[PDB]
Amino acid sequence: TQNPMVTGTSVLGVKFDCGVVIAADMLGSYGSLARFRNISRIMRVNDSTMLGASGDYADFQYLKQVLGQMVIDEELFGDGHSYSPRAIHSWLTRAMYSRRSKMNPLWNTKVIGGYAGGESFLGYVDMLGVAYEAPSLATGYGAYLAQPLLREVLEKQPVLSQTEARELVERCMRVLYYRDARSYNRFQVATVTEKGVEIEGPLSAQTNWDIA
Amino acid sequence: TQNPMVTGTSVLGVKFDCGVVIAADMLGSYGSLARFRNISRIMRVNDSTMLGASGDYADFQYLKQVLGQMVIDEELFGDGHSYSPRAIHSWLTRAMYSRRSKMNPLWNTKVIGGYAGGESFLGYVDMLGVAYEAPSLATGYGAYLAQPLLREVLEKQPVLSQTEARELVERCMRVLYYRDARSYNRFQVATVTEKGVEIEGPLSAQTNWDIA
Amino acid sequence: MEYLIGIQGPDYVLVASDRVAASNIVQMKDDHDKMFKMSEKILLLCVGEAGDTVQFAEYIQKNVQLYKMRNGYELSPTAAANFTRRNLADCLRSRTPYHVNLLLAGYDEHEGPALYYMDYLAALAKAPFAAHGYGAFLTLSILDRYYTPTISRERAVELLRKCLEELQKRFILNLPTFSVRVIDKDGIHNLENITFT
Amino acid sequence: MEYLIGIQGPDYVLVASDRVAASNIVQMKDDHDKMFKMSEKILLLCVGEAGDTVQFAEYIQKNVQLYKMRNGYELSPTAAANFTRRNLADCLRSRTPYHVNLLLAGYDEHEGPALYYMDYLAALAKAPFAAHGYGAFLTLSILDRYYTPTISRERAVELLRKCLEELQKRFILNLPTFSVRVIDKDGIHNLENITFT
Amino acid sequence: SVMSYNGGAVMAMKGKNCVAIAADRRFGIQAQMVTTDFQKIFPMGDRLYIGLAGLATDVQTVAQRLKFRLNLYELKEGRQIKPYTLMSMVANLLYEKRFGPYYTEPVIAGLDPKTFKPFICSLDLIGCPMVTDDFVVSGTCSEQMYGMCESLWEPNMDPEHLFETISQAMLNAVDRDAVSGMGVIVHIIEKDKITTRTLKARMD
Amino acid sequence: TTTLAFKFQHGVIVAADSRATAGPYIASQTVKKVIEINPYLLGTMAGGAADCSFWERLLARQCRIYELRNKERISVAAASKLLANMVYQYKGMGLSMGTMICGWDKRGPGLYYVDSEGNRISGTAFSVGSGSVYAFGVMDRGYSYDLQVEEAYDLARRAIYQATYRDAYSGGAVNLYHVREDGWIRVSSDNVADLHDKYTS
Amino acid sequence: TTIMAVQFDGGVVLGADSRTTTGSYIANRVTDKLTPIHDHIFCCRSGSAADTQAVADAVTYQLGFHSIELNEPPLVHTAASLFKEMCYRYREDLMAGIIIAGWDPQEGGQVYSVPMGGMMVRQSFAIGGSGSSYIYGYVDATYREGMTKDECLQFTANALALAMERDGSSGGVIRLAAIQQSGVERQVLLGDQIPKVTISTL
Amino acid sequence: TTIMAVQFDGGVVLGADSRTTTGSYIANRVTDKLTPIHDHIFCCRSGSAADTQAVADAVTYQLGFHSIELNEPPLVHTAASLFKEMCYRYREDLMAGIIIAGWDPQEGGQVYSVPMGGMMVRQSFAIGGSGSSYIYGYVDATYREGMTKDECLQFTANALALAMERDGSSGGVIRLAAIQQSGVERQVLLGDQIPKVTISTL
Amino acid sequence: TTIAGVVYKDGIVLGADTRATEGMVVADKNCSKIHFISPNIYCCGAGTAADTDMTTQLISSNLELHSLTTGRLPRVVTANRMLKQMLFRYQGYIGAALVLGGVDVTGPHLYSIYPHGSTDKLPYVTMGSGSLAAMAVFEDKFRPDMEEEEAKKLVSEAIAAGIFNDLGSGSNIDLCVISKSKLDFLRPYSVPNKKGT
Amino acid sequence: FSPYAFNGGTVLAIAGEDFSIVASDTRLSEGFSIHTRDSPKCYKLTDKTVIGCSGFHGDCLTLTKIIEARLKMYKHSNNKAMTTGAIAAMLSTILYSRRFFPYYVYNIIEGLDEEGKGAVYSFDPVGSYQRDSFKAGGSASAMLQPLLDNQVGFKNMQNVEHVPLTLDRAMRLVKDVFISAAERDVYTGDALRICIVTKEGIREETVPLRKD
Repeated sequence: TQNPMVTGTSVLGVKFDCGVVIAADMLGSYGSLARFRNISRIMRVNDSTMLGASGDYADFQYLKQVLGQMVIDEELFGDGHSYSPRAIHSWLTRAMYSRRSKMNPLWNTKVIGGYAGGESFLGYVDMLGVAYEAPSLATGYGAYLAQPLLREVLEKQPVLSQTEARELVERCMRVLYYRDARSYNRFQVATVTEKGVEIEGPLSAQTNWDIA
Repeated sequence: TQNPMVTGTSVLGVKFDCGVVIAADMLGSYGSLARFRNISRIMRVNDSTMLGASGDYADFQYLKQVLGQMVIDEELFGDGHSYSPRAIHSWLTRAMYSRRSKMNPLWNTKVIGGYAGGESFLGYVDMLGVAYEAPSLATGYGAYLAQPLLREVLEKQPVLSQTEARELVERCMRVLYYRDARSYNRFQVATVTEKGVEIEGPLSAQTNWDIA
Repeated sequence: MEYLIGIQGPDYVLVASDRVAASNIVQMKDDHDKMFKMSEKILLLCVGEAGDTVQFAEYIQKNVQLYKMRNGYELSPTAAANFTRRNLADCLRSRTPYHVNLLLAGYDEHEGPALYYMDYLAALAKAPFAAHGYGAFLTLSILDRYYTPTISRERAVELLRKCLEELQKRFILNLPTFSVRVIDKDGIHNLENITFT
Repeated sequence: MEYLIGIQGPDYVLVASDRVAASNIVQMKDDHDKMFKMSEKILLLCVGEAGDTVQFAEYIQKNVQLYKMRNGYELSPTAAANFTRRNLADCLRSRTPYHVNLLLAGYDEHEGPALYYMDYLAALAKAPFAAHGYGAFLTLSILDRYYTPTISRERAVELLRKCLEELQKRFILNLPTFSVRVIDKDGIHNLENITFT
Repeated sequence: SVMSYNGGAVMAMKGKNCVAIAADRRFGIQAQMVTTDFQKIFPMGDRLYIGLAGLATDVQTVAQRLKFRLNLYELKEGRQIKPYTLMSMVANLLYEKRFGPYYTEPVIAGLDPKTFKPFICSLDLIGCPMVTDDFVVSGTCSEQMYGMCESLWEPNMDPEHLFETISQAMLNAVDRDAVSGMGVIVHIIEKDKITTRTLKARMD
Repeated sequence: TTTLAFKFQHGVIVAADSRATAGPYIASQTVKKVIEINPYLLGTMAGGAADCSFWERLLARQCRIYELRNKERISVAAASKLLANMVYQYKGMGLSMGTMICGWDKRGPGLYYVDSEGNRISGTAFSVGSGSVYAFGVMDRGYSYDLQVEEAYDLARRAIYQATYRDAYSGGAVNLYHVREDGWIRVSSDNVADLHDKYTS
Repeated sequence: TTIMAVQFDGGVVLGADSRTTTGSYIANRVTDKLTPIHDHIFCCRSGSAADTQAVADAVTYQLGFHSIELNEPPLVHTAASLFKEMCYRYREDLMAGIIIAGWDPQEGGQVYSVPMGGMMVRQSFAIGGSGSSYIYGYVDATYREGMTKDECLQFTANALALAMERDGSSGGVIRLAAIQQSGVERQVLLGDQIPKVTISTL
Repeated sequence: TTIMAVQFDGGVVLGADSRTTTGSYIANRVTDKLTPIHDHIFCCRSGSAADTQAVADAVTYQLGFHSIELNEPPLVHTAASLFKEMCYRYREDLMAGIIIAGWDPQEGGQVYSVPMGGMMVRQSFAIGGSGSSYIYGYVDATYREGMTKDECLQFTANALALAMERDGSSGGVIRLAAIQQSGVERQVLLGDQIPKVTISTL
Repeated sequence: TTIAGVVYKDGIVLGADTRATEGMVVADKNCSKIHFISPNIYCCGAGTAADTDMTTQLISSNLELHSLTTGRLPRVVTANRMLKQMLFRYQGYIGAALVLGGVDVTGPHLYSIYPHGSTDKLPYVTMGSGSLAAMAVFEDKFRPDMEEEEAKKLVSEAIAAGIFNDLGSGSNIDLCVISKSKLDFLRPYSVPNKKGT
Repeated sequence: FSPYAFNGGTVLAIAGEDFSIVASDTRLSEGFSIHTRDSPKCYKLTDKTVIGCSGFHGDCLTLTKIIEARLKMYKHSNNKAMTTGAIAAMLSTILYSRRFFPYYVYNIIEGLDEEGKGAVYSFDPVGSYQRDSFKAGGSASAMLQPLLDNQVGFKNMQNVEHVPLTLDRAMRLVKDVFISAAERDVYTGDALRICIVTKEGIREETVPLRKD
């Protein structure tokens, strides 16, 4: 796209022992107007792959359509092989690069989570074709406001539990609500483990303390 | 002013035998928003002089203040001479020109009406310093939408009566309401004769016929 | 700027040009050839942007030679001028237009001498004398003053020398040498060079 | 572009310049003076934009003459160079800055010869030889090759002639004549002109 | 402007069973004259001429393509073309290049091949045909010849008075234009004659 | 515009054309481009007509005041200096000028060229305008210091005539002056059209 | 332009104004911005008139062919998806904000937004156009779940009147359309029947 | 910013939010945009913070001197005229939209608008700021003549909540101020006491 | 230019003025702006006159073909659809504005067509540069279900108001009346202006 | 903000043996609309001097007021009225005083000289002026000049003896020239004023043209 119209904000991501948890808020902003207020910016690709995207929302929907058809078609003949978090991460990097090279990019900052083979996966794919891996992620203003807390915690302890990771995620979502002007107070939280992907409905950070 | 902010629209003017009648609507637009809806764009200078202005409203208020102080000060010593429609028309032309020559103009399109010495006066003063006289006037979009009807009538009959002039004024205000997108459906109507200036409160063109 | 001139007489079409090939504040060459012979009686002179001149002139020459080889006789100066105009105009609105200023001199077995002018917009004229370059402004009024319709070749070279001397005195460019040749009945004839050492 | 050169020897400061005064593609003059004498032993050479040169140079000269008349002795070349730099720099950030390129030659009763360079930003140097103009690029390497610290005036004029000849061959401008004069113990001495007719 | 780069001025006038067309001769570049015998009027038919003004390269190109098409037409049909038909064909030719157009404004003047009824017309650069009944102009001194023709024109004129009027108009029109002049040529298309003349003008 | 002037044995010769143009429309056809400053000086007009006229009127006033104060006439060098100084106060503000001062003093014939930029140079033959390059080609080839008055007249007329024949912004008539010891005189005002038939067939 | 649509149990209600401007001039004052895509599906148009007309025509043709060959009434979701496909393919050349509303025997009444950009979403009520920004707080403070047909008509008429009295690019008359399983209902609310809200005095 | 003021018989009510942004970052979230000009006169600030602070200070100083030398309480009209003079003199360098409201023994409570431009007007209620455009229809459909103090407080709180829930540059807490002949009343409506309006579900 | 049409009880009445300009100068005094499309359909044009001519000629040819192929009268809706589809295909670069009108088996219709391709059916409409002047008169005096003579009076008065208040219109008034039976063309219908004697 | 406007209008002067004539049209314009249909451009200066102006109307008004004031100052200081040449010279200096923000006017002074004969002086916006025999400025000057060249200058035609211009022939020429100008320029054509400066005094006449 040349100019994004309806955009989302920061997506978070943490990997703990035996799973990956990500989160994002439910809001579509039309350039400083909170136009749509109940949209879902998190996808479930297959039984071990989740995806959350920032930026343009029509681009996110197009990529949802394409990726879903791919997973369907490979699952059709059911020969015993299935796509993986890494295969989907690579496919996405290649498609983003091919779009930037024609000067017609897709305007998202996707995040891939996964859990296959007994160990977790967490990857980052920018619109220009930059891609890497890390034990934590954050896009948009989150890259300035939430990554310091995640790094402060993972410095001391390199491994967390499911409960601690979830607590950390919500503790960061609160500060994003305090300091980001495109943020909203309703968010979803997905989680992938050995049993599959689970998404949780509209949560709130009502743990606010406005002592003015 | 460099950039006008709150602006008014067309002012009309007709002179009949033994008087002058002018009219204008009550609306201040903030660039396609009808922000203020009960402001008065018509002034009464003295016992034989009226004034209505288009364009920037703060400039109109400043000129109101200045002209009022002048009339007060000349009326103080009461020596038997008073300003006239022509003297005020000239003074206004000179002040507008002096402002345009410093590249700092006043952004109005005033209209002066008057009745002294036994015959009427009707003048036009643009922001650049253009000034003339005519038996009819109209500013803004009125110069395209209402001047044709006034000229169509005054071609046949060179003189009207008070009632006919008022009927004509309201018949034109209706069409301005139909076809102008910065116009409103509430207007004032002033009138100067041998007894002085009379202003009439909020009128309406409720004679609309929307047969869609 | 480069310099070009042509003078048509009763039966000759005396022309001339310069020899400098500057690139920048420096001078790269000192004896450069701005004349392209294309037939036993047809000469073509060119100025303008580098690459364009030679690329454009060699194309014209190969097509003229091919016409002769196919048909057993040569093109006429009029046909060559019109072919040149066409090919130059067809490139004007295309993706790559040339920026050449031309002068076609010739001589034919019926009509006699001929001198054609052609600017870079591909407008073709016919004149008794012409000139291209910045020096044209300075040398167009000497030719106006001293030209004659029945001038002989002895005086024509005289007049050309006077023009070049005026350039030597009044131009701000350094153009020391000039080529000179004549096209009469007997084809092209190179002549003595004019130097201002 | 205009041309300037200076060569300092054991007890002489031989300089030179050109004489052309072009305006456009035309040449307006042929014997123009780009040297301003300011004292019995001080010369000032100038190039750059019209008006600026003369307006700037006459101001310097009148101030130097006034200093002499007040104090009973003349300024030195060093004092004159520094006064010039000051006055030129004080105009740099003002409302009307000059665009002159200078060269101050002189000779004093104690220190001997002196040659000062000064560009239009008012940065002042001291050199055994210098040059202004586009021809400086072409003539700076002949001086590098053939200069000597103990060169005599007979050979210095030889070297200057070689430089001017190189310009004649390789420049694209037409600069036919040059002024030449020497400042020794006995003041300024005009010399023979060098023409390439 | 591009159509003021070589100068030029064309003019046509109508009489009683006669037409007249005229032009100037100067050919030059921005501010300098090159020659003084440039041709701007072309004989499309027995009694059917066309005059072109504007960029000289496009004058030449359009004249040559038009001669191409008219030769083919008269060979295929078997007769000569009419003034009205020629105007439509030229408009079609000019409109084919609506984006990236020729910079030339033509003028047509002829006689009806069977009724001998005159015809004048002019077209704009894109091919808009306007037919008149008094006169047409085109060039850099259009306003000057407008002012001349409106005052001097009369209806039902003889060939003599027509020649006098068109010449007296062109002279005073181009005497006030910087990039036009160097002489004027006048064609007079009568029923059985086509008289050509050259006027003496100013050369500055 | 085309103006010329050349010193010779018998004083100075000056010539000009007379057409003025605003774009491609010829507004006027007989202007006076020689400015009679006083009985003993004269300037010439090229560039902006208003600037030319205004500043040469200022110069005439200052020359008169100099004479009244010092009981002696000013000289050509001093007058040129006064004009150049006056216009140097407005450098970069958009003036358009370029003129020639001619006269006689105790040093003989004088011929100076002042510009809007701020230069002034002495010479023996100048030429200004947009036909200057056409007039140069004839002045350079015909000029000789060992020439008398009528040969100078003919050379000047021919130069201006060919210049207006080839240039689009020049035409009309040619006005010829002549500076001698005892003030200047007016020689002729022939028109280029009546010259052209003379100079051919 | 101020378009609007709200959903009730059995169908939806549509609404729009009638003014088409050009800068500060009213070129048409009786415009009809509600267009039928099929027998039971409509769409409200805002933005560029030529764009919205062309897209409505293309979608009408495609949907008619699709339904005639599948031999059954089409779906509001199908219509919305065809609109979204076109608006996303030409997203840089077109200027169209659409609202699609209709009735199908499988889900009844639905309302879909397709803003400029080519994104799709289902909503309970939707506002769009140039004047819709002046009534966001009003539709936030007035909507209540499970309304009926007459309450929906009143709600829409009042919101549109409030938008028209403040937006300079909106006005004229109100056109309503309640679509149900029976058919389509079209009425006009002109002149003195526009629901007047009290203006502050003094 | 969303500021507001409405007039009742005996005094006026003021209100504002608390967020100060810089692009898309919240620099201060407990800002106080109501400032006292005199003992009984206040002003609401919107636009440029440095401009509005400087102008409030200059006006405060001028008005204090004027009243101390005239030996009586000043007038809301005088305060509004000093504001208008400064805003019109520096109309091209400043960025300030002010609302002046106060109480004087001669006319009670008045409300004056001075938008950017330097024009003055008296009004019954006034809204200003970046988020005020979202509640024009709401204040048009909710206002009714002759209200009381508690009804005014409720009206202002609800309007400000509706503005904050849609404008991206507004938020935080609500600060109210009812001014009367007795004195000034300041309260804060934070956290869970913000009046929630129903959001559409499904 | 000023064009205006109306729908009366049993058909249409169109009108226009007859002055073509080029910049600020009157080129033609009898320029015709009401074009034939079909024996029952006509059209008016404003804007780029070449575009109006081209578009109307192409549409007339297409409608003649369609009528020959079906065997029945053509329809205003078909003409409107063809026009708007072409104009949208060209993205507004063909600058024509049209007032198509006719009478078919369904009754009198009247459309407006704009350069980008947007259409609008109405009971009366104006276009050009005096369009606001004609629209004021129409708003002031239009009545539904009018009669022929009063429709003609109203449209002529609207055109006259546009002529006398717009600098880009004048010199004559054409009228074209279409009913279910007749097709009346009045080229010199009114002559409000006469040149001075 | 552009401080200039183009208002149309054509002026034409003609000098004779005993007389002098200035003429003009009476339309005022801006853009494509008409302000008034009766506005003169010829102003009587003294008993033997008229001035016509064209261009920008605000500058025209200011300029005529300044000239009227300076004539009175001169008379009070020198005990006699000015002359046409002194007026032309002073106008030159006045126009040059505003040379970096100039009056956008085209002036045409006319009058009698001390020796009793016509004197037309043409001006340009910045001061340059020259004594002519006829002249035309305005919007149709390029249309009027060649006709006067052919008629009063008697150019381009031989076989004629060129006898002087009587007042009758001069007035007829002015009328016919203006009629033909009105038929082709869109800026002229309401009415025609004709001032006649003669020994006895100034006279005026009026003729109607064709309306829009």
